[PDB]
Amino acid sequence: AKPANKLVIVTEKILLKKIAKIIDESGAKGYTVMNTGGKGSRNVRSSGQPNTSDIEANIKFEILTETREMAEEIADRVAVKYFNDYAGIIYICSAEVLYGHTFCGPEGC
Amino acid sequence: AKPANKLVIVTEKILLKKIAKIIDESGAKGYTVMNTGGKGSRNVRSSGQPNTSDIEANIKFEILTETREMAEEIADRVAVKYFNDYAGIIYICSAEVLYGHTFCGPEGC
Amino acid sequence: AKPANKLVIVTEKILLKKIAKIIDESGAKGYTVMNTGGKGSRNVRSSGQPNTSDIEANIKFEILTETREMAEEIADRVAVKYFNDYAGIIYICSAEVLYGHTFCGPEGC
Amino acid sequence: MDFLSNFLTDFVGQLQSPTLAFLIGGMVIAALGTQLVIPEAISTIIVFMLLTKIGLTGGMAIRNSNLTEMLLPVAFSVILGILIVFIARFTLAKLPNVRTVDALATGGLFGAVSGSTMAAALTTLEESKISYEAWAGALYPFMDIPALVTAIVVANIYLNKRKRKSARVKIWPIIEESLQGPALSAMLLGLALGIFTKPESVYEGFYDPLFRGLLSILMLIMGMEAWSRIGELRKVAQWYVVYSLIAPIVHGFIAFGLGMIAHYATGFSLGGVVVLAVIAASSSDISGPPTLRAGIPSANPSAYIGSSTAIGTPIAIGVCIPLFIGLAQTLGAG
Amino acid sequence: MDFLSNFLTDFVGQLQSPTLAFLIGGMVIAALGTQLVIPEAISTIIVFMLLTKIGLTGGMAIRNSNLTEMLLPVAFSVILGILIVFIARFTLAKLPNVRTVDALATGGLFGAVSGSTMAAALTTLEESKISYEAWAGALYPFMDIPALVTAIVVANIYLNKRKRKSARVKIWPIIEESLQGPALSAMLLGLALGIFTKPESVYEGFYDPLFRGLLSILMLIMGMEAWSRIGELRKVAQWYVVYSLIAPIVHGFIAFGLGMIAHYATGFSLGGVVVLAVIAASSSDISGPPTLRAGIPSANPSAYIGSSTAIGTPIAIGVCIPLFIGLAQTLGAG
Amino acid sequence: MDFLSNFLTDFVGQLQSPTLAFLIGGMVIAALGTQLVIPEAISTIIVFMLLTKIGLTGGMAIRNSNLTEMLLPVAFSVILGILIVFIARFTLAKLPNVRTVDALATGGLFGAVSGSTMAAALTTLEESKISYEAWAGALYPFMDIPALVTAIVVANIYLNKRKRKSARVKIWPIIEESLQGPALSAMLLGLALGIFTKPESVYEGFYDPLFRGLLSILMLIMGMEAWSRIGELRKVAQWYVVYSLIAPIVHGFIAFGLGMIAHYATGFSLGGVVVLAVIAASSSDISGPPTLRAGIPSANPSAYIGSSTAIGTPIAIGVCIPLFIGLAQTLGAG
Ligand SMILES: Nc1ncnc2c1ncn2[C@@H]1O[C@H](COP(=O)(O)O)[C@@H](O)[C@H]1O
Ligand SMILES: Nc1ncnc2c1ncn2[C@@H]1O[C@H](COP(=O)(O)O)[C@@H](O)[C@H]1O
Ligand SMILES: Nc1ncnc2c1ncn2[C@@H]1O[C@H](COP(=O)(O)O)[C@@H](O)[C@H]1O
Ligand code: NA
Ligand code: NA
Ligand code: NA
Repeated sequence: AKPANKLVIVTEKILLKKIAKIIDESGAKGYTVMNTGGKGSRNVRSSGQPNTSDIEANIKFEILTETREMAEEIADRVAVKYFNDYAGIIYICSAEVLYGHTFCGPEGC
Repeated sequence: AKPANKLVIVTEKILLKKIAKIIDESGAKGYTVMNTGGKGSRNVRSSGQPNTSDIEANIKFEILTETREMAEEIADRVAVKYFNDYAGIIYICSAEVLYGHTFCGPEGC
Repeated sequence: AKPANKLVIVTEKILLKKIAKIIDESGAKGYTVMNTGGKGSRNVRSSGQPNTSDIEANIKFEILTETREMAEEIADRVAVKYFNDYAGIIYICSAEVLYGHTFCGPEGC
Repeated sequence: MDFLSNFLTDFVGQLQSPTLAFLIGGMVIAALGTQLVIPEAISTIIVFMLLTKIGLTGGMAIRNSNLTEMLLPVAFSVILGILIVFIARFTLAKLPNVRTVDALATGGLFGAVSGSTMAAALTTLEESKISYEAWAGALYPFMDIPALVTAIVVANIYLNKRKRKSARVKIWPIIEESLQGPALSAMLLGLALGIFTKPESVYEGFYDPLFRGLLSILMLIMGMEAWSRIGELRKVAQWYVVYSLIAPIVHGFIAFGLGMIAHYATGFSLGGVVVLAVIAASSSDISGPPTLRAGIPSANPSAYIGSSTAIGTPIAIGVCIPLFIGLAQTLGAG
Repeated sequence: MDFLSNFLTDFVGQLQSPTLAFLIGGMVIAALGTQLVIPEAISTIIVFMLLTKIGLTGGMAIRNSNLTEMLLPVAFSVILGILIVFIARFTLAKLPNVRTVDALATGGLFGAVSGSTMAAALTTLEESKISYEAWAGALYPFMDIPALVTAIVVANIYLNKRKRKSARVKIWPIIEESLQGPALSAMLLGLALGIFTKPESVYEGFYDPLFRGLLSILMLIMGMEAWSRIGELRKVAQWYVVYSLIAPIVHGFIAFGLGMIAHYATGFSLGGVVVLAVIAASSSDISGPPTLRAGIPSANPSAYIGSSTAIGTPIAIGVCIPLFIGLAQTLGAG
Repeated sequence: MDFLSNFLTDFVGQLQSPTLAFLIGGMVIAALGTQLVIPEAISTIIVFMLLTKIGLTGGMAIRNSNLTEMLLPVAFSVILGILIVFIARFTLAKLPNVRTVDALATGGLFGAVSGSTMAAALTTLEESKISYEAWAGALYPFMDIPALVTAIVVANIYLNKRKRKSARVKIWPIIEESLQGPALSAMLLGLALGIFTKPESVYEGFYDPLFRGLLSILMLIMGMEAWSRIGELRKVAQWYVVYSLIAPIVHGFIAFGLGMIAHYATGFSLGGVVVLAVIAASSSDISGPPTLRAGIPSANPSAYIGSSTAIGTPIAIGVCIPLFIGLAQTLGAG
């Protein structure tokens, strides 16, 4: 049970490739993204398809980082670069990674 | 990193607008809903469309509240009103909101 | 608020029925699965449908167990059986289940 | 007399036809496994654009016709839809182990009308060359809306006098929520575009050619959606299997003869009587169980969904559409 | 002179036709609620395979024709698409409470073209028996790409001299991101398959028959997508309602006469002039607002999306397609 | 002798036709970016209702025909599907840097067939006016099921004697899981509805008209799904590029002549020999993958998916469908 930090970024859908570049360049081992819907008083959501078929219009990243200082390095290069003009929220939870290869190493957790 | 509480409500799909009224009236800054599937020994799920195309038949709210007493105010007006006849589960996790405007304020977190 | 443990399994999509057998046999009260997308340096994802329409190609279980020793019993019968040949990551978070019937009991939480 | 003769040779010819062949073909494969699934995006655009065709062919033949003829069949369906839920309140609910809240919700769905069992009749009426009345497709909202609203009111007037008297329903947001739902606002759009505009270049060319084809995809879904609930009414008592197997036969006989008053009073089509029967015998299972779950939350959803999907809709199409075509083909012209 | 005569009897005949009847039919039901929704998987294969037809019918009639005739209309659209955003920079932006960054983004969307307002014109041109030029569908990428790129450059050359001088745009990844997007790579595929291959067995049989039918499903989406943003331009100032209601009329007049230089210089179709007008008078709202949100992030999305969806596209189809068909039917042959 | 003459003028006419033009048209746009995507709900109802047509046209011409003629071609495919995986076990696996577990899984997919590569042959056989046998579409089950099951058994009988002897497969749940999967239970439904019922009013009108049209949408997906795996077999050794480029040519020659025993023994169609060759020269890439990953989990999915999608299916359609039509058009009638 290697202790980790679950960074969660919940932003607009059109930032799918752009924040995934920030995650890959920061040195995180990977991410998990899913399509969500929400309500946050900045609700416009261009998104590419028409509005009435936008049952889900946000995306939710979940990045498990080994150290706290990497999770606030990812979260800072997003909120400076995109959240002054786009929607979003970022929060850190705690987690203990039990299994996995790129996060434990060959020795295990 | 303003400390918050992630309220999670996992209920049937047909309560999408009804619980979103309870969240908006309680004074929460917003929610995040997504379509999930599950198994809980109360599995019927009318849902509007036919049954065989119900790969996902639940919905999962995630409400970040500033105080614990608001998250149990949202969770109480749902379980009294709907969970005596509908399916559902509610749980609180802990989180530290890093960025966001409606949750931090103009001063930041 | 009965204290629980949120076991999260994020694996390939083709293990939907196979890990759901492991969850049902272990004595957990239920699970919550959703379709996600990701990136983890083991990215192939056969998945049954063609590749270009694989916006989401992973699945994400969330199992709330009453005790820690059940959550590591579920997580061990998956990583031994499937993660030597398939993709995946498992982690435990903490949660306090407020409401629900199969998890609280008739006396409540 | 000549009715068992022109049923048994009509039940076979129904079973050869693809509007029933894919229904029992869909139950057979779903009984054998079949990870085949028709996705939700395809099933939505097939329930739409099948009811838009029913709306457009009803709206075109309602503007060039005197709408005095409509007065008897649209009043004989409002009466009949309220009548079905009271039949279930005095016949189904009076069995030893059955709840009144469930029996009102089971009879609430059989009063209503599904577009699957309905569009299966509109093809079979013009496959056996019986000239039906074209606006009879617009008779769908009547005996769909008064049947679901007289199951929510009656279940609350039962449930009030059990805890207030023994141990209030806002009548408009029930019927302005079922009206602007899908599969009904698809047809009301199709009506208003037929009365007012002239969509004859898109009806013959898109909505009429692939109507009988998309119906067969939709009948395949309803067969698979019937086997998925066949293990659900083995959770409630055995009288629901008896009700859902006999009530399509009973509700259509007191729809046929109650609609035989028409074309004796005002000129009605006699191929519209069998359309008015198959709509009375059919039971809702897509637009129905969203309501009677927000309206009647204390009911058992395994009791009313499991009766109108598993046994209600295959019997309303298998042994009920040829039961009333042949009876209309015997009693008069076909 | 004869133009108000052949507008008012042409506006009614437009409004009876299903390419506008489902648009106002889609706004009426969406104003009344309607949990009817056309899913995203159906809306994608309808925007594809409607622009593949426009591509295939443009690519077939571009290989057997001398492509000297194309030189004036594909240059009169590059000039015109750059012209629209400068009109909004010197007319719309010079109002009391309006930002320059928003007014360049509103004029950026009107400069572009939308395949919904375009394919509605290609049916109505051959419904009123006006022989239009078949490669005019391939004029879509011009006055879509130079209009969006001259709204991002001009908004940055405004926003640079506000913080650098008062208190750099890479020109290629703007136009190689809008080019290989959906609804444009669907048509460029349709062009190259018409120039090089012979898809005449799949064009007549799949892409041509259900073109006018799928257009009606697509016009229904655009009506519902117009009512969903009608409450969004009540958040910005009242001059956007004036701009989006007059600029389809103004931008098409200086497209018609600017395209009347053709068939006086090189032989052009005169049913292609009205196609070149409806493409100039229509504003983009599906492929557009992905750009001008990654390109101009400091703009208000409620100001430019709410003007080109709610008021831009219904007026470009309601009062602008019959405005230029009749004007082309008066001035010359029809 | 006359075979290079009637290939090179047949390879061009194949490449002009939309059943190959959209395949290379789909690889060209996907090589250039293109955020165009055909969604999963559309791709499912196109693989269904293309194999339902193949099932219905096979089931109709199997009830009015003596089924003695079927005995040789349905036995020459069971033999051949087992034969392909042993060819890969003694040719592909015996290279310097290649694993036996991967080479059995690559030959396991080439053994199996692909509805996309088979639907492309059934149109091209009746585009060049060659009367093929109609039940040859019902030959999809054979040489799909014995080829995938003799790659899982043989890979386990290799992997047992590596750790048990050097350092048990339940034969039924392999073939009752591939049988009731999608794209095969779509066709077995289409067979049983053709043998038993009479769906001739829905076949000619829905399943036959938009067959060649939906095939072109499906060939566009397979081109984009070929470029998405072209960077995946640059992760495994270079002998997979040699295998996947030659084995469609080799496996069809020992399918043609092995099927030339038919119409010398029992009366076979000779346009069914070329159907039996393409069904033998094609790979899985959609149904094959799900299996041989639950059955052979220790294999490299980049080695067998990257060979049957990227190089297997474009060569089986580009240089293999005209290779065997012309060889059947030379050797006999066409
Ligand atoms: N307090 C909150 N709890 C959960 N999700 C939120 C909260 N505030 C904002 N969000 C989500 O953050 C995204 C952007 O919201 P905003 O930027 O506040 O408009 C949307 O997906 C919201 O649902
Ligand atoms: N122990 C649990 N862990 C995770 N999800 C659960 C659990 N129990 C119930 N659920 C979810 O709660 C919803 C309702 O279940 P129930 O009300 O118990 O039938 C379904 O989406 C279940 O998947
Ligand atoms: N550090 C991480 N954070 C979040 N998700 C991850 C992480 N590592 C792997 N995953 C997810 O785990 C699944 C399998 O990745 P892998 O097995 O590492 O290829 C994919 O869905 C990834 O997105
Ligand atoms: Na009824
Ligand atoms: Na324009
Ligand atoms: Na093969």
